[PDB]
Amino acid sequence: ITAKPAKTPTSPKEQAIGLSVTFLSFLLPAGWVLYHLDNYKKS
Amino acid sequence: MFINRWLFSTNHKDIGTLYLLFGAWAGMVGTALSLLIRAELGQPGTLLGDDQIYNVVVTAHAFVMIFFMVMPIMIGGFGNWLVPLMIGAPDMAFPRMNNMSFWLLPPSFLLLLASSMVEAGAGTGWTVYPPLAGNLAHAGASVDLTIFSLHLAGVSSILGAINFITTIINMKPPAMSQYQTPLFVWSVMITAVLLLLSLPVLAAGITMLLTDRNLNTTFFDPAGGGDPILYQHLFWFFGHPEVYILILPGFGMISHIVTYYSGKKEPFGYMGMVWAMMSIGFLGFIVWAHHMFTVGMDVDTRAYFTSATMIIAIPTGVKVFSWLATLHGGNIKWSPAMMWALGFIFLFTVGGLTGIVLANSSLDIVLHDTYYVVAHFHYVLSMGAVFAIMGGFVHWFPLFSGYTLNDTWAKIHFAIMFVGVNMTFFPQHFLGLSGMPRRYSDYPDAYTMWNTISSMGSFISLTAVMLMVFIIWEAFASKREVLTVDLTTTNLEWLNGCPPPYHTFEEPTYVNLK
Amino acid sequence: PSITNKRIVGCICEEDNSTVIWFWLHKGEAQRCPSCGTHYKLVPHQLAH
Amino acid sequence: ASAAKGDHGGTGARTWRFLTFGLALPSVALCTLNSWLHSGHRERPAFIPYHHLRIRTKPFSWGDGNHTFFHNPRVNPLPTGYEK
Amino acid sequence: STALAKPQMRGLLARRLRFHIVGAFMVSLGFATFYKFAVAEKRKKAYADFYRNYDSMKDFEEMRKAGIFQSAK
Amino acid sequence: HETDEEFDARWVTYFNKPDIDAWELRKGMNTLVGYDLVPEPKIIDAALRACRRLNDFASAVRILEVVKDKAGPHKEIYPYVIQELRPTLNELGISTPEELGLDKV
Amino acid sequence: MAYPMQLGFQDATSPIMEELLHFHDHTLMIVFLISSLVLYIISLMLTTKLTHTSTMDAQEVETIWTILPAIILILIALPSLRILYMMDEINNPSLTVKTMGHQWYWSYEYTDYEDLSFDSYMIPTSELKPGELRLLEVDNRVVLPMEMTIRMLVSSEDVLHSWAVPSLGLKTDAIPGRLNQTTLMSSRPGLYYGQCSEICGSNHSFMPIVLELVPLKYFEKWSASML
Amino acid sequence: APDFHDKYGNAVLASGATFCVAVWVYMATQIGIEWNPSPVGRVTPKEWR
Amino acid sequence: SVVKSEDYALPSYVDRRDYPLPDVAHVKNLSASQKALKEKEKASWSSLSIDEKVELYRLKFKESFAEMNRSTNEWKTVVGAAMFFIGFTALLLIWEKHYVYGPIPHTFEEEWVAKQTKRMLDMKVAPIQGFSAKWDYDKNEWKK
Amino acid sequence: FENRVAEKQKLFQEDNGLPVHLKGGATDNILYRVTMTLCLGGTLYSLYCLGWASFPHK
Amino acid sequence: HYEEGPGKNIPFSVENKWRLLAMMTLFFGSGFAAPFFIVRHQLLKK
Ligand SMILES: CCCCCCCCCCCCCCCCCC(=O)OCC(COC(=O)CCCCCCCCCCCCCCCCC)OC(=O)CCCCCCCCCCCCCCCCC
Ligand SMILES: CCCCCCCCCCCCCCCCCC(=O)OCC(COC(=O)CCCCCCCCCCCCCCCCC)OC(=O)CCCCCCCCCCCCCCCCC
Ligand code: HEA
Ligand code: HEA
Ligand SMILES: CCCCC/C=C\C/C=C\C/C=C\C/C=C\CCCC(=O)O[C@H](COC(=O)CCCCCCCCCCCCCCCCC)COP(=O)(O)OCCN
Ligand SMILES: CCCCC/C=C/C/C=C/CCCCCCCC(=O)O[C@H](COC(=O)CCCCCCCCCCCCCCC)COP(=O)(O)OCC[N+](C)(C)C
Ligand SMILES: CCCCCC/C=C/CCCCCCCCCC(=O)O[C@H](COC(=O)CCCCCCCCCCCCCCC)COP(=O)(O)OC[C@@H](O)CO
Ligand SMILES: CCCCCC/C=C\CCCCCCCCCC(=O)O[C@H](COC(=O)CCCCCCCCCCCCCCC)COP(=O)(O)OC[C@@H](O)CO
Ligand SMILES: CCCCCCCCCCO[C@@H]1O[C@H](CO)[C@@H](O[C@H]2O[C@H](CO)[C@@H](O)[C@H](O)[C@H]2O)[C@H](O)[C@H]1O
Ligand SMILES: CCCCCCCCCCO[C@@H]1O[C@H](CO)[C@@H](O[C@H]2O[C@H](CO)[C@@H](O)[C@H](O)[C@H]2O)[C@H](O)[C@H]1O
Ligand SMILES: C[C@H](CCC(=O)O)[C@H]1CC[C@H]2[C@@H]3[C@H](O)C[C@@H]4C[C@H](O)CC[C@]4(C)[C@H]3C[C@H](O)[C@]12C
Ligand SMILES: C[C@H](CCC(=O)O)[C@H]1CC[C@H]2[C@@H]3[C@H](O)C[C@@H]4C[C@H](O)CC[C@]4(C)[C@H]3C[C@H](O)[C@]12C
Ligand code: CUA
Ligand SMILES: [Cu+2]
Ligand SMILES: [Mg+2]
Ligand code: NA
Ligand SMILES: [Zn+2]
Repeated sequence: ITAKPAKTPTSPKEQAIGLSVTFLSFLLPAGWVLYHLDNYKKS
Repeated sequence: MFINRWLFSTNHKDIGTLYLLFGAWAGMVGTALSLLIRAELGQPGTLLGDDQIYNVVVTAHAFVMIFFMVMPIMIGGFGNWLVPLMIGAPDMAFPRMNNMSFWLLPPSFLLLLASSMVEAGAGTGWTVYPPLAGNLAHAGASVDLTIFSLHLAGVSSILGAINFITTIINMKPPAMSQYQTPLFVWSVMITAVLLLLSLPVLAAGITMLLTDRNLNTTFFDPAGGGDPILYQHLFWFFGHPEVYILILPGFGMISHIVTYYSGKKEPFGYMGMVWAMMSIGFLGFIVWAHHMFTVGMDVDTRAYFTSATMIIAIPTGVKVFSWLATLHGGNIKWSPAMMWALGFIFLFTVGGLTGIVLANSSLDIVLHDTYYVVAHFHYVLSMGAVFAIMGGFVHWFPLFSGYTLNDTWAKIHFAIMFVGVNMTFFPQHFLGLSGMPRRYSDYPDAYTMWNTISSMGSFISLTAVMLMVFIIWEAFASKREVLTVDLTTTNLEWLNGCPPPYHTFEEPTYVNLK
Repeated sequence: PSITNKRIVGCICEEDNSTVIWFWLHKGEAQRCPSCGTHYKLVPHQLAH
Repeated sequence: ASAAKGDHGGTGARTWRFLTFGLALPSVALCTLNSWLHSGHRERPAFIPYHHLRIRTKPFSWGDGNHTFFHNPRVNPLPTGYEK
Repeated sequence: STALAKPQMRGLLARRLRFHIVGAFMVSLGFATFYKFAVAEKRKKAYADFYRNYDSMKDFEEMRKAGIFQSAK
Repeated sequence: HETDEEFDARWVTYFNKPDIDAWELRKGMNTLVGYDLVPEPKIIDAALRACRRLNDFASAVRILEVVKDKAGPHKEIYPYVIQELRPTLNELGISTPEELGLDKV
Repeated sequence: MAYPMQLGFQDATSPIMEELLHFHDHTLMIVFLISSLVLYIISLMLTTKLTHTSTMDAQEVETIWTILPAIILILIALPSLRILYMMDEINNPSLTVKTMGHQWYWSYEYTDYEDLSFDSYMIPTSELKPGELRLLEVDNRVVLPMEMTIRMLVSSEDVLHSWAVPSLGLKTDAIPGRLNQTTLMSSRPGLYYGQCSEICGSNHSFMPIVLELVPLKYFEKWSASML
Repeated sequence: APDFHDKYGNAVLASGATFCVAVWVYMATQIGIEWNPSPVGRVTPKEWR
Repeated sequence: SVVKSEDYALPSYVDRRDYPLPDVAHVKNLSASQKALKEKEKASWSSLSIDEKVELYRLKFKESFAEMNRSTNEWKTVVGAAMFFIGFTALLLIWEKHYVYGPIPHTFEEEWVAKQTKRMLDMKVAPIQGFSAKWDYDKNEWKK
Repeated sequence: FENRVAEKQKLFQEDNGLPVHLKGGATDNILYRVTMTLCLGGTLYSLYCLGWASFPHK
Repeated sequence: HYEEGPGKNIPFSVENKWRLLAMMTLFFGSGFAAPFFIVRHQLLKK
């Protein structure tokens, strides 16, 4: 396929931010629940 | 304008988009449920609780992946986007009923989530067998919310099936015969026939379970003269066609992808591919009791279901060999979608072959209700249906969106997922042969090593899923607009540009008869 | 016939081919089907036809 | 209804030939195989001169009068039992 | 200089395919032979050798003396 | 179907048509390269001379490139074909991709 | 029982289970061959710059790859069904034992002669004796006579369960209102373990099966002592 | 002009591999995961009764 | 040179080694000197210079076969990044082991395993091939 | 009765931009608001009921 | 009519990539988090 160059280029720094935010949005809430499992069961 | 467009849609592309977003969100839910299963099993002992909370998670994992991820994505998403464009039709036959098939799914999902929040959840397995799923062993609302969730998903797909069959039979160009329509269109028509015939029977069975739970019937209760095994017959009369429903649109997309990235104008053996899908659809209705080889059936019945089940390998093998023959002599473009399809061909074959092992009812005595079954069906579902979905998604994302993905990231994503799924499921064969049961929250110590590896595999697949979300973000963030697409002369769905206008084929194609 | 200045043509090159060849036919000189060369010419009009 | 498949996009000779070679003759081939396996002569059962069987109210109009038309000595006893 | 000879120019893909399908078939036979020896026959022979002079009463007495049974001390 | 000689002859005849047009030249070469063969020099010869009657130097060079490409890993084929075409290349003034530097990546 | 890092089936304890091992070896060889052949052909299709993109005739080649798989299926089906029917063959047991599934334990009834019955529960991990196996030991084992044909009858007094012993090749669902039959014959004394094999609620993972195979005279005295 | 892969490929490959090996080896050996390998050739059986 | 979105219904240029003669020229608009060159192309090509022949080629086509077919270093990036993210996954597993999983059961203690092993040998677990077959009951050691 | 289909054909073909579900006039708007209000209000009530049923009540 | 073209045939805005990141983060993150919080909920009951 061919395509135009990006209209709004996403630099490596911007990609590192997007990827870090994406990963943290999955990992932090689950991590919080799993970290506290004992407090839930011991309750 | 926003509500008119997105809540009152009568447009096959936008509804297709709605289904793709719904199934992507469901895929996250089902992935999280899968990581909770593998966390529980990732070391010996008990992590969460006993088998009830564990098997609420298992039960939901399966219903989410099947009814809210695979089927909405393949049929509601790719079906709605691609089928009208591939036959030059201006929309679906029933464009407003189409929208109700979509909008029934968020309430169906809400009912399943509600089932897991009330009482102690439905910890039944996705098969919902009584008496465990009945009103004494699963008292309270959870199982009834599950039944109703299935009712709504069933109605959604039955009406969608009617829509797809009608559209595909009635709305091709007048010169185009059924044998001039692309294989993905065939694969949707055949899946829709299977949905039309099988889901009413599931609806009958789960309605009988509902009345046994609430109206004092006794269809499945020996005290009234009922039989738990009748429920299993009704469920699996649906449940085996259902797995061909889950894979056939995948087979259709695989045919298009392999053809396209081999630089071919057509798949090898088109009529054999049609024959194979029709044969699979038909044979898929006469095999259901291979899910019941340990329930006490007469030997001649077991002999029949053993033999009929294995027949399906013949048309399926024609498809595999025909994909290989499509690659043969190709100018191979090693795009990410091609990698997904090549991984499909091989891993689907492995899972089909272990299904043929299981078809042998004598061996199935020992393998039934063990992880060998789990290994068979995740090879065809996580490395088959899902690989076809990811292949189709990366291939047609520029058509749907007008923007390109970063191919290097998409290849990284494939590589991670390929390692993760094989690390998750390959060791499960050993656990099954050596006798680890299904639906267990913990296992004898001997089974630790392979369970540990399997759970580590599941975290690799989590990393791939997170990366997938980032990749979609990066594409919409960077806005590389598509210019030219190769091979439009044999891929009509691209010929209206990327994305195609809201209305396409307002003036239909011209095709003569000669 | 067309109510605009281009329309998609599908060309079934030989009887019972399952492969249809699709291309845009534009107003002007006749064009040939990429696969088999059959000629097509657009005859645009208003829908009073 | 109950089966599967799914054409009906326009009936014609090509579709019925497709059904002939792709479904009907394969069925016959499969049943021919199945029959070729479960063949082989079963053990014949002890003769018991039941009075509701081997009926003879009038001699048959061929042979010695006491043999049925497609008499098979191996499996069809006479009123007096199997032949030698 | 010498001219270059004319090489084969037609059917090169088909020739490659034929040659390797045949090599694949030969390897498939090579593997089936190795598997029957190293796996299938090995198993038959392990079971036949184990049971050839097996003394189930002796086996039971060893287990009994080791203390493994509820029903036999 | 037809023998190798009947195939080559059909293709030689096709490109030798005096008033062959540009559409037919492209349709011809793009069809030819789908077969499992490298085209015989006599076919390529006819196609180059078609390029000449069509005043299209560039397509003549491209045709030489696709001969090399169709040979795949059989590195002996393309220099043989060029060798056999040298009289035509010289008569028509066609430079090879190599002589033009177009074989550099 | 299974042992650490185990790859295949538990060692056969009955002649039927030995039959299954040989049939599985046969079938697995085919699975390996076909899956290898496909992987290899994939790689071969993908490793050449030579091309052939014109239309390819399919008729001749589809004979091959319908007829060869049909033959392979028949080579699987024949020994598969032989074992199936041999498992069904009449054998004349010399003892019948019933087991009833329950949430979450098994009871056993040996009522050919006296009214002998008892419950059989998992040993809690906190109560294992040194050397005993987590999640597999029971308090009351199913003692049985070795080298004899035993009829096992399986049912349930509540939800579905399933009574399994992998090293004897046994798995029979436990269905309330239904009396399912299987046949058991151990070639050896010893201890043979299985686990409930139909999801049955909160402690499905924790209701195992232990058979204890001993000589007939020991079984008789044990039976007397269990009245 | 050299692209991303020309400029950085060697380093991405070397660093990725070194990191992956190191972190999996540490996970597998240093944090108390119980792999439960076979006792065969490893464990000296000890009296239990 | 400049391909536009609103051109998707028009014949387009592609570089594909299996479609060597695309439907349009790479460059359709010609300068004065490029016009003169196309006129000269109507005369004997032997009178064209090498630079003129190259320019004619680059008007007709964008990349040569050698250019369009070139190999790249992309695999290094793909394989290295995949290994990076697989390594990252191991960080999640270290976290999980540290913060989520508690002690495993006491049956994996070394002494328990040693006693459990002897008892499995005493009951002759898998004595034909799998487990006890690998123990030498006469020499009281693992078979070598 | 008399055949008044022609009159209804005129009404529903009037070039007023209205979607068919409102093209009958003001009564369509009322029945639409009643339906949507019951659906949206009912759906909120059902979420409330889920919330209630999600916890025990002694 | 409706807007057509890239970024316009979808029910979510792609006009600002950081607002988009936040929206996608809430969207996929809410789906992935939901089972963990349902598990917590069931544990906090009994
Ligand atoms: C197939 C999906 C892709 C493969 C994914 C993982 C690949 C790596 C492994 C895998 C590498 C390929 C070899 C597969 C078998 C390896 C184990 C074995 O000895 O299996 C034995 C049997 C029964 O065993 C017995 O009664 C006898 C035991 C003999 C003990 C001797 C020691 C053997 C070595 C120890 C094994 C190490 C454990 C491996 C641990 C592996 C953990 C991931 O178990 C079974 O039935 C397992 C049933 C699996 C059925 C699916 C077949 C798909 C094959 C695809 C192959 C094409 C080329 C792959 C080419 C592969 C590249 C694509
Ligand atoms: C290839 C076999 C594939 C088998 C696949 C089976 C199914 C599995 C899924 C099918 C999966 C298929 C993946 C195949 C990769 C092909 C690479 C390639 O040529 O890509 C193209 C190149 C650029 O190439 C080109 O610009 C031109 C076109 C491409 C070359 C075509 C010509 C080939 C012919 C020449 C060969 C001569 C030999 C003759 C021989 C003939 C004898 C006569 O791109 C590059 O530089 C980078 C590409 C990177 C691919 C890495 C993904 C690996 C995923 C698997 C898990 C890894 C885990 C790692 C992390 C691990 C962590 C633990
Ligand atoms: C995509 C989903 C999918 C697909 C396509 C299949 C396909 C098949 N499955 Fe299924 N299966 C499931 C999803 C799927 N399955 C699920 C979810 C369950 C469990 C349900 C539950 O209990 O929860 C299950 C359970 C299941 C069982 C029950 C096992 C048990 O519970 O004890 C069995 C038994 O026969 C079975 C057999 C088969 C067979 C023979 C096929 C065949 O269609 C496969 C045919 C394919 C090939 C054979 C490969 C390609 C062929 C060649 C390369 C040709 C040459 C091959 C030969 C000559 C053999 N499957
Ligand atoms: C489609 C069906 C499907 C899929 C994809 C999966 C995926 C996975 N399953 Fe699946 N599983 C089932 C269907 C599926 N499962 C079924 C039916 C059961 C039986 C239930 C029962 O016993 O009742 C089951 C049971 C089951 C068990 C056995 C539980 C038990 O017996 O106790 C396990 C254990 O490891 C398991 C693990 C996993 C894992 C780690 C994945 C991972 O591979 C998942 C990784 C993530 C993905 C594959 C991404 C998901 C997709 C998206 C995010 C979509 C992207 C969207 C777009 C591109 C538009 N599953
Ligand atoms: C595909 C294979 C079969 C093909 C058909 C074969 C012949 C059938 C012909 C017509 C059937 C009509 C008469 C039915 C009479 C019985 C024949 C039944 C078919 C048959 O052939 O039956 C045979 C007996 O034939 C016998 O008596 C002797 C039969 C010969 C004498 C028949 C005389 C009677 C004719 C009466 C005709 C009445 C017609 C009325 C029409 C009126 C219309 C208004 C059975 O063989 P068997 O050895 O007993 O058992 C086999 C043991 N190994
Ligand atoms: C796990 C699955 C495997 C199970 C076992 C399966 C094994 C399959 C093995 C099959 C081998 C079949 C090989 C056929 C290759 C030979 C044909 C070919 O490749 O050649 C083509 C024949 O095409 C024609 O007409 C006839 C039609 C086209 C022929 C080419 C297409 C057939 C390709 C089959 C590819 C199979 C790929 C692997 C699949 C397993 C072209 O030939 P022609 O002379 O006409 O043109 C040549 C021009 N001349 C005349 C001037 C030279
Ligand atoms: C188009 C069709 C072509 C023909 C294909 C062949 C179909 C055959 C259907 C035959 C059904 C009737 C058979 C009755 C014979 C008695 C069987 C019986 O009575 O079996 C009972 C269940 O019966 C039962 O038919 C339950 C009966 C209903 C079963 C339905 C199964 C197939 C459903 C397909 C539906 C397709 C849709 C049709 C509508 C267009 C089970 O109990 P037993 O097995 O006794 O076990 C007791 C012993 O083990 C011990 O003492
Ligand atoms: C446990 C309790 C669960 C209850 C779940 C109930 C769920 C659903 C709520 C249903 C609300 C129904 C509202 C009316 C829907 C009418 C659909 C209709 O009539 O659809 C028609 C097409 O379907 C056709 O014909 C043929 C199809 C007509 C179908 C009519 C609707 C059936 C709804 C129930 C379906 C399942 C029935 C059981 C199957 C086992 C028209 O298609 P449109 O795209 O609209 O227009 C096309 C325009 O060209 C017409 O001018
Ligand atoms: C199966 C999918 C899950 C994959 C694994 C997730 C990987 C890691 C995610 C990190 O999650 C965070 O981890 C912290 C610990 O590292 C937790 O802080 C907790 O621990 C801290 C340190 O003890 C305290 O400061 C905090 O207050 C306390 O909430 C925090 O809540 C949780 O969000
Ligand atoms: C436009 C959107 C419409 C949204 C309307 C929301 C209506 C909310 C009304 C609240 O109704 C509650 O529900 C029950 C009935 O309405 C009552 O329970 C009672 O109701 C039953 C009356 O039939 C009895 O059987 C039971 O004893 C008892 O739980 C309860 O008191 C009442 O507060
Ligand atoms: C007759 C029909 C359609 C032919 C056409 O009109 O183009 C074709 C298409 C696929 C063919 C079938 C498939 O190729 C699979 C089988 C191939 C075997 O060689 C013959 C039977 C076999 C079952 C074929 C019979 C018949 O030739 C079929 C069914
Ligand atoms: C008034 C109407 C004439 C039709 C027309 O020209 O409007 C007549 C003709 C047919 C009549 C109907 C039919 O005769 C059938 C019914 C017969 C009953 O005795 C009266 C009601 C009944 C339902 C009739 C009602 C009404 O008088 C109808 C509807
Ligand atoms: Cu009892 Cu599971
Ligand atoms: Cu099935
Ligand atoms: Mg079961
Ligand atoms: Na656990
Ligand atoms: Zn044509």
